[PDB]
Amino acid sequence: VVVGAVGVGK
Amino acid sequence: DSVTQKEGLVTLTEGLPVMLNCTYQTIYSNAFLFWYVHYLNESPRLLLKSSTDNKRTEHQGFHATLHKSSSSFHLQKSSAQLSDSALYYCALSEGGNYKYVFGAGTRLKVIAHIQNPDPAVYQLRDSKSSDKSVCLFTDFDSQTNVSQSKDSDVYITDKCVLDMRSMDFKSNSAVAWSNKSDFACANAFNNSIIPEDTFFPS
Amino acid sequence: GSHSMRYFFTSVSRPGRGEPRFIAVGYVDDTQFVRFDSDAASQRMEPRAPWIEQEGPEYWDQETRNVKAQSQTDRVDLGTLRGYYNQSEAGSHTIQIMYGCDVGSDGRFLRGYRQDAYDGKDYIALNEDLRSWTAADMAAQITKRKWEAAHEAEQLRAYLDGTCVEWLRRYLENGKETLQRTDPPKTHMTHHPISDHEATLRCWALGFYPAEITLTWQRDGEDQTQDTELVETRPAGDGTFQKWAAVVVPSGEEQRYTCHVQHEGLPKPLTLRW
Amino acid sequence: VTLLEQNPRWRLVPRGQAVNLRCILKNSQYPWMSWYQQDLQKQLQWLFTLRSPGDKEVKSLPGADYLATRVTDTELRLQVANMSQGRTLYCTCSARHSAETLYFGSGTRLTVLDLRNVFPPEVAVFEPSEAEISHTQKATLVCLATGFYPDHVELSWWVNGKEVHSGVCTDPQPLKEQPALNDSRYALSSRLRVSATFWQNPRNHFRCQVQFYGLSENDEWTQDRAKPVTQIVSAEAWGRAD
Amino acid sequence: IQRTPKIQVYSRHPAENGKSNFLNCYVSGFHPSDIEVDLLKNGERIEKVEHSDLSFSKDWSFYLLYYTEFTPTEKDEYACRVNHVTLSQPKIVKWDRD
Repeated sequence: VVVGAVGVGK
Repeated sequence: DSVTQKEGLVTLTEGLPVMLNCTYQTIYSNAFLFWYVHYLNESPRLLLKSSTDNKRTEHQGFHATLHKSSSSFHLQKSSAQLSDSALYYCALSEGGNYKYVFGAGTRLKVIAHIQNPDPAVYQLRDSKSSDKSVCLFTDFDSQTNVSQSKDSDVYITDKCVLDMRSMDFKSNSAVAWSNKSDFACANAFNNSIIPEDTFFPS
Repeated sequence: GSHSMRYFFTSVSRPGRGEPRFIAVGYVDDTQFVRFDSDAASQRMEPRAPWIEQEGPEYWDQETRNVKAQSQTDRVDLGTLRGYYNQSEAGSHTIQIMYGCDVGSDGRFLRGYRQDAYDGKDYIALNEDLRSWTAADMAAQITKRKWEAAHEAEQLRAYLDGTCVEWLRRYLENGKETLQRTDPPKTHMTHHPISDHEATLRCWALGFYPAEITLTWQRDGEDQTQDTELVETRPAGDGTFQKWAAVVVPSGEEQRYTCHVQHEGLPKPLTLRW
Repeated sequence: VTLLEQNPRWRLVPRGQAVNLRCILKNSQYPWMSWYQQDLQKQLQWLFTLRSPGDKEVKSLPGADYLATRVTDTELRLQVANMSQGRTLYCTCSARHSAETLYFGSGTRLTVLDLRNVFPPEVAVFEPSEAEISHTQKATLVCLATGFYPDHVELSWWVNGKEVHSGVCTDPQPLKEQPALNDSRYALSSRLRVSATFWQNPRNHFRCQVQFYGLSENDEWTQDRAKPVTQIVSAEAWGRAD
Repeated sequence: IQRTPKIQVYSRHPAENGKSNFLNCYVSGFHPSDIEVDLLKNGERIEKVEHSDLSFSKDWSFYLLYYTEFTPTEKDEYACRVNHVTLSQPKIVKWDRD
């Protein structure tokens, strides 16, 4: 399963 | 469906414990629930959150505990204060979704315990043209309910609660007026539920 | 006999032609099971191994959304590294992200890993402890700063011993019939002379699983680390793998050279020779 | 001065017209931005979430058409077209695209009306009845603001030049002067209660202020009456000993 | 900042004429990712050809497998045509029944 909450940009 | 706050509006005296009902419907494991509070003339801000079963979360004297078993996240406070009066939204993140789903809002209108009731109607004069007039119904306990006027040309407002650090004489009041020459303060507060001993000077 | 899940992410730009291409693939141990391509007609996360197909529409809904999420925080990042690196907006560029989780034989969490790259160059990687980050240059050093702020280190630690390690177990049970098998390499040798005085001994091996395998050419106890030819273990196209090694041998001495195959599905190392 | 900056803060819109809103991100590490609507029933609803520059999508709901665009990482725009129902629109950001605290902008209130019915409020201050002061040792001031449209006004009391906090009783809601029309002009009342000793000091200053939200001078007024533009309307009274 | 593909052409099962089998061409270790590969029969471009989903190794280099079903005769030649930015001209490596 893929990570649940994508976060901050770079 | 989804989030459901069954009680739309909650009315209680200051000092009574507070509880808002919130039920939810997800098919996912990813259950993150929010209470957000939105006062008038403010923006919605966060009150508290959790995703943990049976973990009490507290923040500012309010608390809720998530119970994944009963699809519930009820918001609780020990003692109602005049300052908590607001709109309350409950909302859930289904994890899969990018969006967030909010309820229909629960309005907690905390009203005052009037220690020593003393209802009266007074008449105020206009600071420019003295002829124009208003009627003030004030100093009653919060139990009595305002009525709308029966005449269309007689205007009456709802209850309004006012504070006074001056020995805490917090008290409700409501206003009535007309530009008709026949309106008098004695008959203006019509269709009302005024106490028999409602004060009425000359 | 530990198992692992890996999620491979790659983003390549196409200045002008159109929105960049996003190909994301997932691997449980050494079998591919999920797939997402920004260019395929579905626009939705897809199955590849049969044993994940049993999961319902809810799994395909979340999984499509969360991978479409990663596609987007990466279009943004393609351009953001275009800036950091002072590169022209006419050139195609490659971002590669890889992360995954390790569980032991008994299901425990072992280790988790994240490594990211730009144009095939090491960019940032997640450290040993899962509490710190390592930047490769001062450009990625700025990203390192930002992640240290929004705490991508700890909330990703949560994932690697939580959501991944569970669903890895579920993946190992919904397909234990097919992911737990250990197929042994079917071995045999071939011989083709190149000239009169010279000949080649090539040791083949087909149909093994997993791809970890070792072919070692030993001449009477001696390693031909300076004389042997080995190819990349390659996929057969069916879930098993193939690899061969060859050694240049003098014509008429094919018994002095011996071949050794050491695999998980082989009871004891086979030593095959002419 | 905050984390999200949303413009314009308010807008009167004639029916069928358009209005463009935009939101500015103030901290690049909360890049997940969204638009939500709030209808006249007080219901909250999600509208869009767009992460990358270039994202455009349209959606139609009851009363309004939407066109959204993320211009860059910090500038997001929103077009509302073909309106038939008033709204409040909110901008948001959060650190992760879901399962995080969602942070709200100040909001943009939209009202649907015909420009020719806008009227500024009339403001009048009423001095306390003497019977109250005699009987109760206190003084309740009344402010009545009457005759305005739309219902976007703000009332405040100022004592000796400073806005007051205690003793303020601003009506919860306006009153419909002509409750049978859905286009009546409105009224709002307020209260200010202070001790009898404080009112009986002719050195004390009371001013009742109504901020009105109306048109801008970039619109034109035709009918034979003053231009109902954004303005404050005030009334006042001084202390009166005995 | 650019790496060249490694090409291997082969058959899925041990090769037997008359038996339907599979032709595989595995290109690994190449950068950047856009690469053109065609499987050739007697100099002709095969039309129905599928390829695996693009992935990469731990050195950040890419790897792809293009495959097709085939019936090997003795009078048939099979080949792989690969062109990449790191490759001046299209490179062809053929299949050896070996």
